[PDB]
Amino acid sequence: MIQRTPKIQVYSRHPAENGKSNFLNCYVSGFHPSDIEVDLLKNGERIEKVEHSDLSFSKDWSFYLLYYTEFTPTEKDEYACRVNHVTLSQPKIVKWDRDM
Amino acid sequence: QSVSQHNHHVILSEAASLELGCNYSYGGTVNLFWYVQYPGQHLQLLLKYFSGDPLVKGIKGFEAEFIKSKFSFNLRKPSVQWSDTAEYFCAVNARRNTPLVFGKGTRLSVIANIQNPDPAVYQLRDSKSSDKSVCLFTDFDSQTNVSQSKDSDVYITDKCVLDMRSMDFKSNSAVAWSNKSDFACANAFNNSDTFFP
Amino acid sequence: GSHSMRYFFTSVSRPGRGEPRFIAVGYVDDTQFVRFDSDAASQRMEPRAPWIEQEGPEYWDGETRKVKAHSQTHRVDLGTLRGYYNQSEAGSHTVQRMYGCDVGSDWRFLRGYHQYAYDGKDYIALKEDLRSWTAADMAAQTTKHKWEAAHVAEQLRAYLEGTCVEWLRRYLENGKETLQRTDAPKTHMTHHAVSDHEATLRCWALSFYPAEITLTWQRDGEDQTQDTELVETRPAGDGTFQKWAAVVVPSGQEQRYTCHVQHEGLPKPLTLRWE
Amino acid sequence: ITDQVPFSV
Amino acid sequence: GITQSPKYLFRKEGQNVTLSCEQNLNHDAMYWYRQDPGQGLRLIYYSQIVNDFQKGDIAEGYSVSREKKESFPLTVTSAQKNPTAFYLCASSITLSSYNEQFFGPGTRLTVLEDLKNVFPPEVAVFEPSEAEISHTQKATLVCLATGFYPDHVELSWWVNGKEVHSGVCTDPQPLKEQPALNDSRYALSSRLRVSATFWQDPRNHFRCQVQFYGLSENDEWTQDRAKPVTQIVSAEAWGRA
Repeated sequence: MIQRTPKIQVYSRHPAENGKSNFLNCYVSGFHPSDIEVDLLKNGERIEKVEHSDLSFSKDWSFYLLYYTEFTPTEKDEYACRVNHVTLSQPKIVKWDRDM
Repeated sequence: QSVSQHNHHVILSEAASLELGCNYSYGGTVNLFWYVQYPGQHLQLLLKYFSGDPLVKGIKGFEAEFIKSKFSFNLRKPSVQWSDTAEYFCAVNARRNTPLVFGKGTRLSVIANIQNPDPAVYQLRDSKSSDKSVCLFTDFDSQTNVSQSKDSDVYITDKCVLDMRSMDFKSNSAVAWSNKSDFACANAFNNSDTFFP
Repeated sequence: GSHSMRYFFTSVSRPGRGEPRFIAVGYVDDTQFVRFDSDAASQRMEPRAPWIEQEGPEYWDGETRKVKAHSQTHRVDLGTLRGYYNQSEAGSHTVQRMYGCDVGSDWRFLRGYHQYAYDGKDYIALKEDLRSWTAADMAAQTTKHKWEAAHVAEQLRAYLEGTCVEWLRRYLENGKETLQRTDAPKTHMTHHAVSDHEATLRCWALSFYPAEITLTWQRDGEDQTQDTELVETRPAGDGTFQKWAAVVVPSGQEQRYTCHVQHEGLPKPLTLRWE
Repeated sequence: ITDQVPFSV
Repeated sequence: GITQSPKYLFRKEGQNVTLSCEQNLNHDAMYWYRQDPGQGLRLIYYSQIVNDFQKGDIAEGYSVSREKKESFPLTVTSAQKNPTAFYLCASSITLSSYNEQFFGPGTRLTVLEDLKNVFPPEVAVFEPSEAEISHTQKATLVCLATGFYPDHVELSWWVNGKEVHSGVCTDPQPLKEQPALNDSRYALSSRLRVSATFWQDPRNHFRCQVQFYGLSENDEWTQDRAKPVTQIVSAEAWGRA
């Protein structure tokens, strides 16, 4: 039984501007098995309406998924992605860096 | 989704051309089949359209033409043999994870060609030497009708076509027997030139 | 240039809890156009691209019945493979299947493939000749012998070289305004000082299609991969993709480093430099 | 379109 | 290949029967048909893979199960009230259009109300006549099976230990010994035509074999005569110079 830790990327669909509608994406990839839990957080609390893509996999059979939600960034609000997987001893938090 | 075979019974003389029609109602991509069931045998595949040439040649000189525009898979053979007498089934599959659909079938009867008819009635004795005998009306023309018995104490079978393949000789025959007293082979087939020994 | 249609199937056994979870997805190049999810309420294959909306209801009936038949086979395979590997009846396992066809720039057949995996590792796959199989272990040799004796490769070859190519050409024609498009990457660079002597130069590529792209850093015209960080190409969520490559350079020498972007949508290779 | 029902392993 | 229930079998009004069907062809898909005269093959049940079956067109009154890959048993309940029916089993690699179906031998299932009138046949061979031998240089042997009920027989000719098909024709259907009765016994005739030279050889050994399908060892017999079980009745003949 092979197990792969997911790779996590949190980012917006478009370049972020305060007061402009956008989409917050959390991309998980390269993991196995497909059982995974992903949440998008706003100031530490989970966002309710979070959609996700249909499960697919790569050439090495590792899975990937895209979680996304509509949002409007501000100067104060901090966003992050919370991912739990059988290869993680504890849930992993990845914050959205607004200036990469 | 249905498969239509128009003629349900075809009677042909030997060496004549065969043409069995088949149409289907499905409108997408299909695979097509012809099954033959010889008398006393199991249903078996005659030919099939896998892919490629619409004119699909098969065993025993059979050929089918897949006309995609007209939704037909007619089966043809230029010269029918007597051994082609069987039931033929058209079948079409629709590639929708649905079971293969068969037509209602077409029974093919090939009139046997008797080259040298020599009609006669013979008496055959039991091999166990029980003084029991039967009458055999054989070697008559294929256009001669063997009428049924007109008395329940007399038994007359239908006409029967055998083929001695080693000699290329086909002949008709019918058997009659009765447990009566006045029953004789000269009076057995009187219900239907014939040689009487 | 070249094009491809691919279908992905995943089945995950839930021992005791019920029937396996089943997810199927179809792609033309980098675009998903259909999906099926056994946990969805519709229990039907569903559209995911605007150009597949042109298909009539008989299309979605046939696709639904065929994709459900895939999950039936996988359900039995999960039980069969558990016996081949002498595994417990309570453990959850995974079956993955992928097949499709590639065509060249002239839309002629290029290659086909049909691959199978158990628990994330290769199990069996069709060879490029579309006539023989590659078994990954001893348990898969049993499947190989079973599939060779049944001439399974002949049926798959008819789909891959035929039906697969014919419908890929149809999809490219029906969705030429989006499938045959090329979105050139919109690029930019960012600068952030790591320490008093280091600086981070991040080369960005946004909103491009298709996903295939190349980002390379050069020191003085020669390629450099010493301190070059490169992340996986990621989807933006609108049909386009994103990608960046970063390097840590000594503060004061940023004018030497250059970022080179190669993409199908660019008539010329882009060159990026921080002043 | 998808292929038809595959053969079991 | 495919092996199913015997070619003939009967049931009682109120009794259920189970028709077996087995194949060692490693096929996933199996099928059950009823071949009605004039309607062709009509699908009863089909199973694309183990543990999965779906109703056909005439599934009413029937029941199936697919617990093993090899077996697809069809049970005919008492609600199915056809006095006679012919059932066909088939299998294919998958349900895919590229896979043709392979059919079993078939099974005719009749409704026999009273087993009292079941009788095995009596077989006799009738030797060719010298008149035909002199007139046509050929020799016709006639086999006659009489006094059997129901009309569940299978006649074959054997020459020097080998089953022969050339020069053989058998009546397509038996005739009634008492044609006015509904439970009349049946009779069946067959012919084997052979050259006069072949018949006139004393070494040549001819045999007519009739396979009769009647009661089984699991049945119950409470009559005076012998139990009319499934058996083979034969009659021989040798050449005469």
